[PDB]
Parts: sequence; structure tokens; C-alpha cells
Amino acid sequence: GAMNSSNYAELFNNDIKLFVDDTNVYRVTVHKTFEGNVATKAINGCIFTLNPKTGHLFLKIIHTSVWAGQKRLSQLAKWKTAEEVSALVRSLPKEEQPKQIIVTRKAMLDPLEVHMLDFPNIAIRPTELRLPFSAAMSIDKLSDVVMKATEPQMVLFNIYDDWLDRISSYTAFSRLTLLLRALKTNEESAKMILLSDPTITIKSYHLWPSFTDEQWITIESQMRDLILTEYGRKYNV
Amino acid sequence: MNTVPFTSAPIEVTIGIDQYSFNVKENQPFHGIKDIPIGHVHVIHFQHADNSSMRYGYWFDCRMGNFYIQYDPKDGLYKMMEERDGAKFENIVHNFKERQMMVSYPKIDEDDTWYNLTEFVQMDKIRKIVRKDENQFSYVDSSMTTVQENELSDPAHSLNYTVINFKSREAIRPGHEMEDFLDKSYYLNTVMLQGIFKNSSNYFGELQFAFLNAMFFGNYGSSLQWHAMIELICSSATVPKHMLDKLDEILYYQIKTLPEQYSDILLNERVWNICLYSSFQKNSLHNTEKIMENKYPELL
Ligand SMILES: C1CC1c1nn[nH]n1
Repeated sequence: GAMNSSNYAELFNNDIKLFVDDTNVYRVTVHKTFEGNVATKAINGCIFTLNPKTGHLFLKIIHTSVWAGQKRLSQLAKWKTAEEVSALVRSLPKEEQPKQIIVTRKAMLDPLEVHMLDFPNIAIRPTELRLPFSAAMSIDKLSDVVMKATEPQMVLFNIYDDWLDRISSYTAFSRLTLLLRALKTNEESAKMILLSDPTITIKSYHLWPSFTDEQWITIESQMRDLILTEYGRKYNV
Repeated sequence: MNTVPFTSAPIEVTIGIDQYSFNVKENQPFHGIKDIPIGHVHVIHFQHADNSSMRYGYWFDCRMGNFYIQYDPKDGLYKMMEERDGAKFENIVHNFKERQMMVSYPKIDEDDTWYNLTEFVQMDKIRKIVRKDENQFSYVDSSMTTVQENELSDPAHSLNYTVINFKSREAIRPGHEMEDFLDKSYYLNTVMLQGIFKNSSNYFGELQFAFLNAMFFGNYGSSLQWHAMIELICSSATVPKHMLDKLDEILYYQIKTLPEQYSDILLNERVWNICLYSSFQKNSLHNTEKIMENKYPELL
């Protein structure tokens, strides 16, 4: 059924599963019109489809042309997400297809269930975890590929870089969610923390800097402090 | 007019005949029901005084045979039987009438209620939902499950209503997922009306039969079917305008007839609020909306 902290280890067992986050699929700017009305302008978006065990990220770029002449875009966006995830599953060899798809927002359940009727043995589940996957567009290399797209495109990433050589999936997922929560809460400070020391760089084939085991402990502590600092600012604590 | 004699009434029982009901005392000299209007199906139903468990009853049409009721003390219920000796049936009916041991079907002349609830219900369609081919009449009770209820358990004793499932490959054309899930017109018009039911009259017949089994027996799967068949129409953007007109009349008389004290168990708040206030047809059911708002405003 629903996925939470009691069955949290289930994310890192050997049953293939994907998280699907649709929060960056339909993205707009809001502006006044010459007549003093308000208008939206869409910008490119993306579906964030992630295997939490392996780190493999299937980033489907949603180009603004898909909205052209369409109505009820927020509703359409969920169904387009479900269509694209369905198409991704069909494109994968049988032994790579997921056994479970976990959606970060419950509004994705019926669209995905209806698109996956041909796959009655793939479970479609919500989660009670608050996952910061909306902050994916704060990762500069992801944001750049999305904004430069001139057409629909699928791009594959490993969102854990090379971490699984040294840490478990459980730890890697915790590190990722802490990094994304920090980027979501205070993007500037998070990026400052990640790049402060010029001698630690991001490899061309990576998304995050090349921290040693010790430097990652220092970084993770600074991220927790940021999140706590922002919580105190928010609530006057 | 036609008659259903009763050999005896050995146990105290509330007897229903269509929307009417009366109490018979243990071993009271009751020998049946006369003046039953020809031209409609009918239902004769039972609830035992000493064990309100199992409401049960029989759908029948006096045009299809001569039927009588006799208590079976082994199986512990009133059973319908067909009398194949016409001459015997006439003598049994006449004697019981002459001794005034029958209640009269208490139809008011102004009163179209039963026609309005059974306009589209035919015995031959009942006999395909309730499969017992050796009888011309059909037994239904409170606990019988539907075919769909059993997929989610003795198939011989099941209600074979047409399965309606909005998240099924039957309801959703590949490539039209959003369209068909948000607008059920494909499923209503092509799959159900053109494909399975063949016409709106058969669809309404099953809808009316489901309502009557929910009301008279408290049959839960029948209530599920009734609401699903309403929701399927209401959730379709494209419906024959005459088809919604008849839907409003059908529902009006069902809501009018429902016992006020059973509304909490016979009416699904979600479906009715969606059909009356949110659906494509929210403005197409004026008579039903008015009676629902004046009789059961709590539900909404
Ligand atoms: C005697 C069998 C009883 C009967 N038959 N037909 N009506 N009453």
C-alpha cells in the first residue's frame, strides 16, 4: 500500500522499484499583461524517475511544445507523466522492469494506474515520506540539460555519482535526500557549502563534488546545520 | 388479475408484495395474495419474525405460470412452487377466495408507483441475472453475492449483474487513457449500450432490478451495482438527451419510494454528491436533485 518509515528498508531490497516525482513537469512564470491581466508562460520541465537502490535517474525532459494548444495543463501534466512512465517501463527489458512504482504525490495514483493496466503485477503506491525531489532542478547539470532542450529528450544520470563504491544504498539515499532538502530550504547556502573549498571539484562525469569520506561527514553536518538554521529562522526559534 | 395462494403460514413472518407489506402471525389462517396486477413483474418477499436474518423472496410474473407458496420445515423457509395442474390451481384459488383467507394487493387507482419502479424490468432478463433455469421465478436474498464481488463464493447462487469497473481494460482504450477515464462516454455507449445491453431499456431494467434488490433484501452487491450504473451515465459527457430524461424519472421514483430510515445504508454519499453536483450531467437530473435536496439534504 502506502510507503513510510516502518517499511523504509524495503527501498533498498532487491525488488526493482522507481520513485516518480511530477512536481517539475509543468513549470510556469506568472506575469502581468499589457492590459493588466495576468498570464503564464511555460518553461521546460522534467519527470524525475529514480531507482533508489542503484541511483539510476531517468530524467524525461518535458519541452514546452507539449503544452501548445492544450487545456487544463495541470491535469494534463499528470497524465503526460503517467504516459511517459508507462512508455519507459515498456522500453525496458522485462528483467529490468520495476515491481513497484512509488509516486511522491497521491494525485499521480489514478493516472499511473490507468496507464499501467497492462501491467497488473506492478504495484502503484503512494508514500508518506516527504521527499525533496522538487529540488532536482537546483542541481546545475540537471537544470542545464532541461533548459537547453529544444525537443523532448530522455537523459540518464546516476544521481549517486560513484558513492556506492564506498557506501550502501541506504546511506546514499539518505545523503541525497539531505542534500536535496538543503537545496530546497536555502539553495544559495547549500551551493556555497558544496563549492566553498575550490580544491574539491565536480568531475565532468559527476553531479556532486569529489569529497572524501571525511569531507562528506563535514559536508553532511553543514547541511544539517543549514536546515536547522532555516527552521529557526522560519519559526523564530 | 392473478393470485398466489399459500398452503399455510406456520411461522410468524412479515410478507412483502412489491412495495406493500403485512405481518402474519404464527399459524394464522393466511392463504395468500389476490388481485395482483397483470402486466408487471412482481416480488413476494419474506422476513421471519423470530429471525430477521435472511430477508429472501421471489421475482415472478403471473403471465408465465401459476405459482403458490408453501413453507418447508426442513429448509426453514417459504418456497415458491409452480402448479402444473391448472384445474387444481383454479379450485384452490376459488376456495381460498370464497373463505376470504387472502389479502388483496392494495393498489390505489391513482398510483403508478410500481410501474414507475419496474418500467424496464422483464422476467427474462431477471432469469439471466439469477440463474436457476428449472424455475420460471427467481429467488434472491440478503446475502447473495454478485459475480464482481466474487472476483474480489458458490457461483450457482450468485447475482450475475453486468460487471462495471472504471479502472479496467474494458473501460479504457489504449491510447485514450485520460480521455476515457475522465469521460466515460466510450464505456457507456460503445462497450455497454451497443455491445452488452444492446439498448437503453435493458440497461435501465438491470439498474431498476438492482435498486429493488437493495431495497427489499438489503442486498449490498445490488446497491453497489445500482450506484455504479448511475455513476457510469452521470460521468459520461455524451448521453442521447432522451436517455438522461428517463434516468431522472427512474431515480426520482426510487428516491421517493426509499424508506426514510434506510437512507443511511442505501445511499452512497460520494456517488450522489458527485452525480448531482460535480458530473457532466449535474444539471440534467432536475427532478431527482429536487427530491434528494428536500428529502435527504443531510447526505449533501
Ligand atoms: C396444493 C399444492 C398446493 C397448491 N397448488 N397450487 N396452489 N396451491
